[PDB]
Amino acid sequence: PTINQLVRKPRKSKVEKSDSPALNKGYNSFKKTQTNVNSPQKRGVCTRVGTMTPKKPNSALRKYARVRLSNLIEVTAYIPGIGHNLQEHSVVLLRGGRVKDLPGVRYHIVRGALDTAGVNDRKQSRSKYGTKRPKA
Amino acid sequence: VMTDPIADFLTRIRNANMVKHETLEVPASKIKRDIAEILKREGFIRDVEYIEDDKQGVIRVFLKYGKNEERVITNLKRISKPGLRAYVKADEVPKVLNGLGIAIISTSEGVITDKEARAKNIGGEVIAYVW
RNA sequence: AGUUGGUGAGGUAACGGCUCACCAAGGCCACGAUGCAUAGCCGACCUGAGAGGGUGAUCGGCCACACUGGGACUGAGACACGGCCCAGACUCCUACGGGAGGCAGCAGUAGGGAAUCUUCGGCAAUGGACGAAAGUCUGACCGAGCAACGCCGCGUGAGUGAAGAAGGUUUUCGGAUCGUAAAACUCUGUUGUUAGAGAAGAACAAGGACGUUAGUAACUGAACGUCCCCUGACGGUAUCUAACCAGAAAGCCACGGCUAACUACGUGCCAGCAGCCGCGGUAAUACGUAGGUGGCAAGCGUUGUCCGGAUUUAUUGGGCGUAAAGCGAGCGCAGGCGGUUUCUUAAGUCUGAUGUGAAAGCCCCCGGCUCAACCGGGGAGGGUCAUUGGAAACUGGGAGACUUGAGUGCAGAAGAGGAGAGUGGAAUUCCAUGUGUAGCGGUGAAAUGCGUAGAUAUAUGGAGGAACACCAGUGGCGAAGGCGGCUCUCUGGUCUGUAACUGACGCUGAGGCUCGAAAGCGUGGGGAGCAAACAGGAUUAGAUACCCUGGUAGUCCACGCCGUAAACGAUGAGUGCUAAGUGUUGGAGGGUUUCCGCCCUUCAGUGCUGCAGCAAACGCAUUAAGCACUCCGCCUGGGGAGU
RNA sequence: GAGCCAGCCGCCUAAGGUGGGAUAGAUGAUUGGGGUGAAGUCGUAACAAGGUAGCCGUAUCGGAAGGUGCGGCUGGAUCA
Repeated sequence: PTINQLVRKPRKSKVEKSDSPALNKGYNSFKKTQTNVNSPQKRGVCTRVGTMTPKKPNSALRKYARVRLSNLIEVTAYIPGIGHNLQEHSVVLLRGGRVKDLPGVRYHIVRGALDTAGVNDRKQSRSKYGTKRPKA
Repeated sequence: VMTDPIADFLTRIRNANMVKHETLEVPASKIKRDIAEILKREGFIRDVEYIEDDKQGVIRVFLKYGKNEERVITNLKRISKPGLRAYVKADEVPKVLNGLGIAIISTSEGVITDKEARAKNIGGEVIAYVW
């Protein structure tokens, strides 16, 4: 546009979004207040754990667990690794990361880091999945 | 309404050069003559001659060509167009194509090229490039 | 509504609506008042080619608060961080009448949270408070302690060592690789352990003697000079020397493409993986283990956040024919931008001197710790700053002069440009009458229907409303929507000629105002054809549709209303420049001339072909979508939704 | 005696009570539309002239997709 127009026009931008809102709590104590808390994780209680089915063209039975974050917002997360110990009423941590072959979940918990037990067999990439090195 | 005549002069030269004919007529005035002069010393314009009747006009300009039929002046461009005038201080003097070109500035002591500015530590308003 | 100004008084370190009495109605707002919402500000740090963007934790400067809200006293200095008085919530003690209290000081505790330490030593130095001085106080501070949290330096050994020991893994069973890797021998001690040696941080007040110089009647002293004398939390810490040992000291991610690094065995659209492409249903370099390989290494990965790559907000640095995007079109206040020339001024512009831009940072030079972080000295950088001196081209301000832009005069030309008032013929239909006999009309085929209360046909006349056959043409006019029978009254705009006249009076134009196809609404008329809705007849599996026979609002007129189209050339407006050829509407000139029938020059519209140039191609090209300036409008993945 | 003080009175105002309004957020029988879902029942508007050329505005109709009427466009094949 003519320079005189931008003089009399702001010429704004298109501020971006976030990929994990529940990690920036909409505060709740004592008086239910606003957000500055962009943590790298939070925690919650497993309100129920089950399996669900993905979308085409994949095929599996993904294992998930619905949780309730401390900041009073509901979230349905995912659990990695082969097998687990999660059941109803269990505290666990939440690590931010999306999973695409399944819709509705954009967080998944971290293995071994809390009440949840680490995977019990892996021998190659035990950093993730929280498995302590085998010392025979 | 003709609201910027120096731009018109440059555009006329660029047109008449791109099609490759040889002469050119423009209504004359103060500064157009001066930039014509400047463009003549540098080995860009073959020759000019001033003719006037009762009004503006008319600077006739005979273009210049290479012996092997190739154009010497290769482009043209105005800088401090109206609506947004452009000035430059002595430690900012532009320098087109690492010397192979020139630019033309309106110092408080006249209209000169750019090297002539840096050899004097002056600023002013820049008219146009050429190379 | 003390708001704004004034007169007067009172008051304050101090001017003043700071406060009072009187008087007058002012003040600020589109250059964003008022309101709502978020944040303490700066030196700086992070990123970036750079313009910029994002953060204001350690260190320095300022402002503001002390359980929440009020008030003042003492004082030079407070409306006072461990001060006082009142009200309020909370904790504690009573003999019930009444009292006490505030870690957002240094440590520690509970709570919250993904997450952040010792209830340590000491005034030896530096700094403060009081004191004549010794001195006392100093959780300021100096040190010690914890945490791979960050950055920097150094080890977990080195030389010789093969036809490849054992073993793994694999194999066409021949071997290949782990691999000089191991072994074996020759060495070293940064490290570790031990035993000795072992500082810099300390300069001093005080006290002794000894002078000099001012002042006295004089010396006690003062203000400095010379010497003895006096003190370490760290701590036997840093550090040196001698001895001994290859001995106590390597994990982490990854290997399909982006991307560096491949093969077995296992499972078989299950388990599972992934940042994105995507892998997994019987021979998987993508899933799991194994063995190899590659990248880093006392670290390595995952998450979260900011900048980059993003030219994806385009000032540097983007676009609007069909991809998202020119408002439907005009009139125009405010604003943005402006023809040519003389003199002038010096706001904008360039340039010179001075002040100033704290210290620590980034950078440059130099220097000190065995080097490096780190520390030290010295220099630049940053203003759009303030004062003061110059130059006069550009833009702006003042006094001028011009005529090409604009406009007016004079002379001519064309037109379905608009409003009002009347008027013409052809056609369809209803009506009146004469003739006239059984059908008409409709379809792909049929039916519904009108007819023997005489139909269709045919002839004469009457009535009524509506649209204007031929001329009609890629013709005309209008800003766009649009305007075609004829005549009259009122009325706008455009074009060519001349060159009388004013002297830049121009262009564009957010908010505002005007116009605005068809459908639609209101009030009153009018109603021939045609026709949504509706009815009947047909086709069809079904047909509330296409086909047929009827038919209501509407279509027309007057005055109001609404304000929308694929309102299109999907192409904003002004202005100037860049090859040609070909028709056509309206002109003005020049030759031939009966030119009023040719030929030549030129102005204005209006079509087709085509060169440079442009375009992602399709194509556009003096009627640019080429080259350029000014002013406006609009756009930034597809859905959600013009909700 | 002057002067001063305790006590009493007066203006100013924090917390408190009452009243009519302003404004932001949870929450509620029932309800309106949207997106997604593996295989549902119904029909076949658009893409070729998609078997009645499509599209846009507008009024009416109808289980729905859509039909119909007026005005407009070519980004309509075919065609003299």
